[PDB]
Amino acid sequence: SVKEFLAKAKEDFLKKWENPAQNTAHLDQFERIKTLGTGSFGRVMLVKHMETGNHYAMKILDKQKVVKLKQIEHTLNEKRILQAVNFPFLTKLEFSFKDNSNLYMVMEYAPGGEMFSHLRRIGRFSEPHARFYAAQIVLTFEYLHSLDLIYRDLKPENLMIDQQGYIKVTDFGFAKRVKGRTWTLCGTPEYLAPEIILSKGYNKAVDWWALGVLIYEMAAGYPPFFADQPIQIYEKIVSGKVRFPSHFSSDLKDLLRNLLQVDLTKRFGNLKNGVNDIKNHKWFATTDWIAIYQRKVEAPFIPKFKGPGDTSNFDDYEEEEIRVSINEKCGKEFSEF
Amino acid sequence: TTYADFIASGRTGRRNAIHD
Ligand SMILES: NC[C@H](c1ccc(Cl)cc1)c1ccc(-c2cn[nH]c2)cc1
Repeated sequence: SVKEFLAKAKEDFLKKWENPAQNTAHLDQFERIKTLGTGSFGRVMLVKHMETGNHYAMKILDKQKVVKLKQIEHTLNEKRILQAVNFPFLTKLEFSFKDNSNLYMVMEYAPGGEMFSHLRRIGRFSEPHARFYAAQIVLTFEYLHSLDLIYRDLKPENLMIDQQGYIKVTDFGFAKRVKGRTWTLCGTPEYLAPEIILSKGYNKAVDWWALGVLIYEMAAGYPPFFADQPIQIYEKIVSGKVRFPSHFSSDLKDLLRNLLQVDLTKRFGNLKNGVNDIKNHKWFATTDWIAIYQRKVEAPFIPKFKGPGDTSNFDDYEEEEIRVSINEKCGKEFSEF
Repeated sequence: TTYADFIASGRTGRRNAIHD
């Protein structure tokens, strides 16, 4: 029973939600190996835990840059949620800690790289390939939403492939525990629901809209709404029109029409029957949900393996120092981290 | 083609989140 697993999962989560783990390691316990990605307020590094020899992905956030970007509360959300959750297609938060300058989150390393990289290179995924990944997202959102969490940044850029070819959802910077509506304008332009663009209060339904975009982009090789500037994209998204490539199966077109539905009363995942409208759709008819959760079904693609700390499925970035100030920055702001 | 228009666009690289 899905219901029973979820009840037990919510009991596990709440215990960790109400008493979050804190200061479970230190920088000097890790050997830093390579930058796997870098961006605005933080980067992600492959590191080695010296006491075990285990490889992890370590996300480093500059506290002062997080403050400048008004991402304090969102960053505390990220860490508080990641330490509390537990699901096969989520990247496990193994350790967290902070120093004078930085915040650190140590997660399980996914050596297969970003879905983004593989989707772009290959051009597009076949419907079975796309369906395999989509099922894992469907279950992850079912899990997350049952815990009153909204994810709010689904895209190929945020989905990692593991050694076995299964997904890990990463990047919880915008994840929030909310019962009811919330109003923050966040996410990625191509993936935003009409609600968000039109400054409405919105709910978890925006995650199921984002699923529609992902599936389309996986199967087409490009998103349903694109343009050179964000404003042009938002105009397309609010218009209520979408073209499907001629190669899209009848079932695929129908799943997407119901996912990319501007009308909340008709959007799949947001109806009386919840996520089962999606799980019971014809496109998923071949999907064995329990087998997917048990990671027993064979991946349509398994990444090139070349050792425990192979970074060859990731791009190269300039290595920049991890500098630790002699003065504590933003102590009050990040006290609970 | 739609593929060619996408590949010629400026949004085929990693896309940034929006904010304030
Ligand atoms: N958006 C994913 C983030 C990243 C990728 C690329 C760039 Cl340029 C910046 C940020 C990332 C998040 C998590 C991991 C990871 C890999 N294994 N475990 C976590 C890698 C990259």
